[PDB]
Amino acid sequence: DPQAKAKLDKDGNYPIEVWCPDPSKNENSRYYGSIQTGSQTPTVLQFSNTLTTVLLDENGVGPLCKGDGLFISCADIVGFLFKTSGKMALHGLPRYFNVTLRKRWV
Amino acid sequence: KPGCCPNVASVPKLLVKGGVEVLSVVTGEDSITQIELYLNPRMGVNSPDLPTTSNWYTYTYDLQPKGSSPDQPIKENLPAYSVARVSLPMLNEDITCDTLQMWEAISVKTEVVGISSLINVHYWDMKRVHDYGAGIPVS
Amino acid sequence: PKPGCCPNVASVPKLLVKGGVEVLSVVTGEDSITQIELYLNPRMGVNSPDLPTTSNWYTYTYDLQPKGSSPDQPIKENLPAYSVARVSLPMLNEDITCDTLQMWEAISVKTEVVGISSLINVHYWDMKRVHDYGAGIPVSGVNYHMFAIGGEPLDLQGLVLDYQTQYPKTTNGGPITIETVLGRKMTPKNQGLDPQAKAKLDKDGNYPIEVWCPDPSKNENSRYYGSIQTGSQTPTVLQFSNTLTTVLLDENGVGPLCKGDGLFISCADIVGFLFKTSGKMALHGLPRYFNVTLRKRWVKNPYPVVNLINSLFSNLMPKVSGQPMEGKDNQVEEVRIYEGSEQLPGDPDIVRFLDKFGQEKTVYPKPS
Amino acid sequence: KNPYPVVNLINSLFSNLMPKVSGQPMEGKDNQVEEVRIYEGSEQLPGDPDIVR
Amino acid sequence: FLDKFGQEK
Repeated sequence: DPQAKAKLDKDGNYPIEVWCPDPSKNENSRYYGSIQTGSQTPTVLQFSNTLTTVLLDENGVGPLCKGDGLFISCADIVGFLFKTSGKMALHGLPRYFNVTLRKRWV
Repeated sequence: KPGCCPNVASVPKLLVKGGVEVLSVVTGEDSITQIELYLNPRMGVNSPDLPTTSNWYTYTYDLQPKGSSPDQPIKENLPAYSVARVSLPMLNEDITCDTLQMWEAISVKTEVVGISSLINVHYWDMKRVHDYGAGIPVS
Repeated sequence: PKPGCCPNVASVPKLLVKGGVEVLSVVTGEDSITQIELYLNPRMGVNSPDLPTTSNWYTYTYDLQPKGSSPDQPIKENLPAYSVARVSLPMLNEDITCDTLQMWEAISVKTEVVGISSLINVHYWDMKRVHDYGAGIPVSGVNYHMFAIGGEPLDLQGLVLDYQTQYPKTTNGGPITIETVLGRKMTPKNQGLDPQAKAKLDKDGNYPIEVWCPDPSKNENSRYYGSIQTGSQTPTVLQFSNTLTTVLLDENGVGPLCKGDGLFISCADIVGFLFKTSGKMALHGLPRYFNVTLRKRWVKNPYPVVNLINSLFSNLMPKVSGQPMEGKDNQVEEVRIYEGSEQLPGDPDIVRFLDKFGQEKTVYPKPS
Repeated sequence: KNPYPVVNLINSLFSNLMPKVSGQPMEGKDNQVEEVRIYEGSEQLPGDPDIVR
Repeated sequence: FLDKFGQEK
């Protein structure tokens, strides 16, 4: 719907099941996402500490902190774990973020 | 002197390490300011404080599709995001100038901590794959 | 020696020694290149093969099952572990008059998993059949490999999957956990990460994968690569070759510095479940091969040695158990300092102090 | 002339600066390190990089 | 080898 556009304020009160980021609005912010689903499908994660990711656009800017607050946000639901009672529940892993800032004239 | 001494390469030097109370610091015109932030996912159980129901942390309660219209999921039953806002110092003291100063991020070096933790094939009620076998891992 | 009457070849770096471990002592020039090759047997719950009866399984856990009732407790030989090996390095010369020392640095790590052809043993004498009256289901499902080269050992943090379960505490060299390294009984806050649960790793067959993961907060001198792919009977594809050389420099341009002249290698590997006819299954690892390459690099010593060496001796610097002169209950009351001489101030009760920026500022007496 | 540099020598005492782990044996008898090469200088190409001496 | 110095008593 073109008239259903919220923002991201509360910590654990915006469900991922009913929200998905709006690409026409978030012109200043950047976001990288993925999805893989299925019942007994495997998950695969590669991880390192030298996978330095640039954030520069096609014109050479970044996420300029309007209001001097770096909004950072994620959710990293990684899999179901099963139970011998037949019950299922999903488990998530926390994430490490290493943001590099720089002074730039405006 | 550059006569008799081995020459070494130049790297951007440290000035300040430490915790959160030292963000409020002034520097020169240049900075490669790094922030090592983390956040754990507030989904289902948003805080480990209340004792009698924080048996699970970073989990949901058991997802069951209901079978009767309509459904009504619990607050515990559905996942969510996790937002955070690090605070940053003010840059320009006199904002009457023609050229304001403003902070911009350029690099993120993300990684999933606890990634090797999820291979817990032994658990106290994990669902077995077959008879007398080990339970399946997180998938 | 005539160049026009004899062919010429390319220029290749000259071999100087090829041999065992005891040839790191060779005095080399200012610009050498050192290649050293390692291998690490994985400690998959069974740490040593010399044991008389329990060495029937080497690099295998002992047929793990879910318990069925809270709380669970595994055996010492149930959980797998990492594998560390501090390889030795020689001591290298310095230059005190310019305050520079040289020290080792890794540049390129070549790696491969040896024994990778031992996976396809589908005629194993206890392996269960995938179809009835047929062949065996090969090693598959969960694989996990994570190596780490570096000048310091890794920094790794507590990330248990269920805080309620209890682990066998160290009665003699046992596998230590969060509750051993902190001492107090573990909270549910360490279900997710917790910055008061850091640890370094010193014991190879004792730190379990199941609760401990290499945390990238404090690992500026250690690089590590890792991959998970988990499931019941999922395929596991791992390529291996003789020509993939991982360059390991930084954004700044220099690699890991072997501080203390030790190169702390770190390794772990799990490649599959082998299934048994009774239904019991077990984690099985593989040993890795390393070919880390070293080069001598000059640095600058950040610690002034004359400021450091006095703090060490009891006779040159005596420590005394007096009355508290710093902290909350300081009995030293007021200290001035005088530098130079300006003209006479307004009253000797005036007080100055340096600001945050670093310039002098006569503070103004406010009523109180 | 002294055998050892005084700079790197004192750094071995401070345990925050010089760590020491047990690990697996990389020295002595029956260790798990196979081949160590030393490359210094440059010359013409040998017949193979596996010269037996 | 720099680890062989420490035998302190």
